[PDB]
Amino acid sequence: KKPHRYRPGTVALREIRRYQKSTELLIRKLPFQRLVREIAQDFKTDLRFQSSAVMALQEACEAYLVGLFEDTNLCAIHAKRVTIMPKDIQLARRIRGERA
Amino acid sequence: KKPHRYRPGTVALREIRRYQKSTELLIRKLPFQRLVREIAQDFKTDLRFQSSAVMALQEACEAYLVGLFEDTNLCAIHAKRVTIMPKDIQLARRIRGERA
Amino acid sequence: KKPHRYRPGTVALREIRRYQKSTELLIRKLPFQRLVREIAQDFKTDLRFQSSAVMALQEACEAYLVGLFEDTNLCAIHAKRVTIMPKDIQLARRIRGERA
Amino acid sequence: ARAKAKTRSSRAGLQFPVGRVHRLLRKGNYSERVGAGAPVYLAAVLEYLTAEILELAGNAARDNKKTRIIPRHLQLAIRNDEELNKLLGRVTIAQGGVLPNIQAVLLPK
Amino acid sequence: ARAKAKTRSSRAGLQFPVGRVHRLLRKGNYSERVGAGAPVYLAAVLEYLTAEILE
Amino acid sequence: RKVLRDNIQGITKPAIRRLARRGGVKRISGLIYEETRGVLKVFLENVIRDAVTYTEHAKRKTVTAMDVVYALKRQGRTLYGFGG
Amino acid sequence: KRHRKVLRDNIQGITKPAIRRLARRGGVKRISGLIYEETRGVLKVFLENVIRDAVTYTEHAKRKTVTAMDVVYALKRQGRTLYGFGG
Amino acid sequence: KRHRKVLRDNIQGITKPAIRRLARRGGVKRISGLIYEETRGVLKVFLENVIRDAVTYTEHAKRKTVTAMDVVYALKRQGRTLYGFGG
Amino acid sequence: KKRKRSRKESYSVYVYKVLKQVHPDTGISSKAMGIMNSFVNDIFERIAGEASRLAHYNKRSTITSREIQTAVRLLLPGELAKHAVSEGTKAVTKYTSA
Amino acid sequence: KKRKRSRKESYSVYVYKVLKQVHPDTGISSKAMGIMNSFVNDIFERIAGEASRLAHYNKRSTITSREIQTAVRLLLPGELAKHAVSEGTKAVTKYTSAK
DNA sequence: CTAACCCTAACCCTAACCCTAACCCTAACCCTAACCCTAACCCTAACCCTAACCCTAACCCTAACCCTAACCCTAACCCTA
DNA sequence: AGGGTTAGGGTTAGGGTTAGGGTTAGGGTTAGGGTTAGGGTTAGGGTTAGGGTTAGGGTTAGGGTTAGGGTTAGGGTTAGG
Repeated sequence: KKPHRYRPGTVALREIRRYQKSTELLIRKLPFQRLVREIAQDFKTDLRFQSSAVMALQEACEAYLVGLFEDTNLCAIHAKRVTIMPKDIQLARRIRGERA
Repeated sequence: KKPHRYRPGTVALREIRRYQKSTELLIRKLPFQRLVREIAQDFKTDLRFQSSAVMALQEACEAYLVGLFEDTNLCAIHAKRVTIMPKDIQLARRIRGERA
Repeated sequence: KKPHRYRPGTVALREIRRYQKSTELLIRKLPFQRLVREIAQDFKTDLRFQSSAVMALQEACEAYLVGLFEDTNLCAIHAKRVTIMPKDIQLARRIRGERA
Repeated sequence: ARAKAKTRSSRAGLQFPVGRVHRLLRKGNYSERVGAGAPVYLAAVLEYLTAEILELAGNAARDNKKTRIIPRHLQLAIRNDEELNKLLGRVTIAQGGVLPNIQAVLLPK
Repeated sequence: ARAKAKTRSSRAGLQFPVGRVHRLLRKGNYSERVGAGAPVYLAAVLEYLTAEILE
Repeated sequence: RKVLRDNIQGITKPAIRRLARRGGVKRISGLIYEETRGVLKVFLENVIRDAVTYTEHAKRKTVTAMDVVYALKRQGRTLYGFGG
Repeated sequence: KRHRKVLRDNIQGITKPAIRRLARRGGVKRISGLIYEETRGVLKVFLENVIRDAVTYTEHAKRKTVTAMDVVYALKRQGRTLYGFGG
Repeated sequence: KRHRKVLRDNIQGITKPAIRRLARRGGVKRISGLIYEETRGVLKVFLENVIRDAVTYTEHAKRKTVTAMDVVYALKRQGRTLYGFGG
Repeated sequence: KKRKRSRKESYSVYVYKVLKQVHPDTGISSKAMGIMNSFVNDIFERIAGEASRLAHYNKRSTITSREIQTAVRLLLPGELAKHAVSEGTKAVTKYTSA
Repeated sequence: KKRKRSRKESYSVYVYKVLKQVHPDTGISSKAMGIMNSFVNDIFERIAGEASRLAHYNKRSTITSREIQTAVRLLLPGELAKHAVSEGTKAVTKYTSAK
């Protein structure tokens, strides 16, 4: 295990084990705070978002993204694969009944 | 010596089209009534069902089976396959959220 | 009490003649400038247009609208009608080759 | 001639506001008439559910070398209990991660 | 007296029972008070949906 | 007299094949019939348990199509036509 | 600092009598009420298609200003050559 | 003063390492290249729907400030009950 | 003993009237009538339930036209919601005028 | 605030008492307390709605212990529903014996 | 009796500046997975036809739904601790 | 104060029963083509890093905004015909 080159695929497992034992937010607040304001501009201007609404929005978005990534990973191993692909997210969302 | 045997595929396709262009039922009524009676016997004894009730039950079961078969065929097509598999049924039930 | 109300038709005809015997513009300039600025905002930010440019744009737009209205009126006259219709506009754009 | 005013929680033996449950059933536009044993039944069911959830959370906290109950331990106990996971399937606990479940195919050779 | 009794469907121009909608809103344990324009709005929405589906 | 073991077999193989053909399946595997029968039995068990609970709450001994539709809507499957 | 109305003219200016004045120039006597929206839409898509080419022409010379010459050059490509303003 | 507003440097706000860390937290070993754009699009659609629901709720409440209570109500109306933030 | 059988309420006459207003040449079977009766009742129960939830969230013990208009915009999608809102506004305007 | 303001409602005291009864010398957090309050409120609203729907289907106007027990048996799963029904019946018997 | 009116108290949301420091972007190297070709098997496609069996056409009747008649207890509203 | 409870008879109705023949399934048969096993090709991102854009507080002020309280009047309610 020289510090110059590590075997690809081994550092990702340690990262997965380390990130699966923490509850901190992965998406950052300031980049996410501007996305919420930019979307609400098309509906109605002069809107003031509370400090607790963006937090719940980010939490729900992170949970939905984690669920979608888990579904895509479950769909990936089905075709004798190990990586995700854009053709799998579409099927994972269609089976759930979201895209209809 | 030529009955002109059909190659495996055209008969299945024309049967799919004929069964899709119809509104009649497929499963019988008396075996389904005996099945639902045997199932209801495990709860409360001396039970009397209804004709409309068992008809609606058969219709809902046929619709659910059609949806499950459609999801399994979609999973098989995504998995570079044309036939359904119990692993595909299990993955469909796992993604749909029925596993419990 | 009497004002000698005009029957629906003579006012429209005299207005058509008065607007055909003139060379002035009809659409305003500042709203058109705001519209083209909003449209240009979707491409490159911090853009500065020109007075002659927006004037030529308004002139070309007015000419295109006049031609489209003439084609729609001709289609309506051919269709045993006197008023324009969105179906007539759609058919005119389909025949002219502008599609959507 | 009031003698004494005994509390409904003491006469029922539960630790839930039967009076507040009855007031919520009367003002919640659920029905014109609200029974007497129905609030006690609902309070007992809610108390049993809360006791089970708190016991599971305390067991998880004791197993995680902690004294206080955190939403992470709550989510862990909920996902561990099959009946609780089947009951609260469409409920996402905030400030809580999933279980470190690694598939066999993702494991290194 | 009472002159004449005009129907709510005729005064509203719709083809839905506004009276039955109001009675269902009053007896459905939805709220203690039921507005006047709310049954007409619901009847109009239901009539438009039924007309679209039937077309 | 009714063989409780001759009820899962009541869902015959050609019936499942015709259902898969109506859905859009060209080739059906051999081990699909047993899993389909098991899933259908579990679903029917749940729906019949819900209907029995509804009938016991209604102080009756006959399961009705109205109770069946109510149970199906409580599970998340609204059915039209049969009832109202 | 900034205008409180961030609508930036959401396809405005094309009012009802403004369309009722351009249609009468062609010869329309009875103008339907369901024509204003389609007219605004076709005007918007035409202005978009022209402004796209205008911006593409202005971005070639590393210039941040749109002149009338680039506008008439983009209009010539669409098939409508205008005289006078450009030159 | 503040003479600027928000732009489209917002879909790019969801950075690539953030999506990679989210996929690693979910349980993904290898992430493809075309996953970030689709994830950003799906997240934008979901945020658009939730924000539209919250705006409708705020307009019904005769207010101009979106609250965490309204956000939780909209999330529960969709079918995603969230705990902790609110009550 | 006595007759006095219970009368089941249905919207069969209103659906047939709408059918004659739209297509005065087609017919509706008994199954289609029962389907339309269940569709109208399900939508009416969903809108009334959404209006009741809005009346319970905001501390107000009433249901006006705004509560129904909000429940329509939240349940119906896009063009259908706008058309239904326009029809309801036209209806309440004709009621407040005539 | 305290300027003629309004007081909300919660169940923090009951949750803390239940926690102290089921496990002494433990603790809890504010986030866990809020999650427990939201869960209790959600279950309460769901059971109340189910009981109201059952009373409306039964052509009755009173929601009683039978309707609550049916709603519990329909909402809760198996052994949890059985234990909840047993506890509710015990509480009803205690209320009938002493009030 | 509750919702449309007005004055107004206080709160909470926004505007703006700092200080770096955890984090983000690219480009530098390389390993193993996604994918095309292909070939071997055995699995289910396609009959199939004689036996399983079901629903067609009715009869009945006795357990069950509930209808409307009598009657009272449970539920609510009041006040005030 | 009237909704729910009780006893009572009517009254629909579903289970039980007959038989049969016309529809269809059960278990064994021939054989096609799809499947997962294999090995060869390619580029796809995995992993490290170091230049450096930008984020979390830390700590201010101002004036929009929710609504607390009070007033009052009119729309939903209740009742009978």
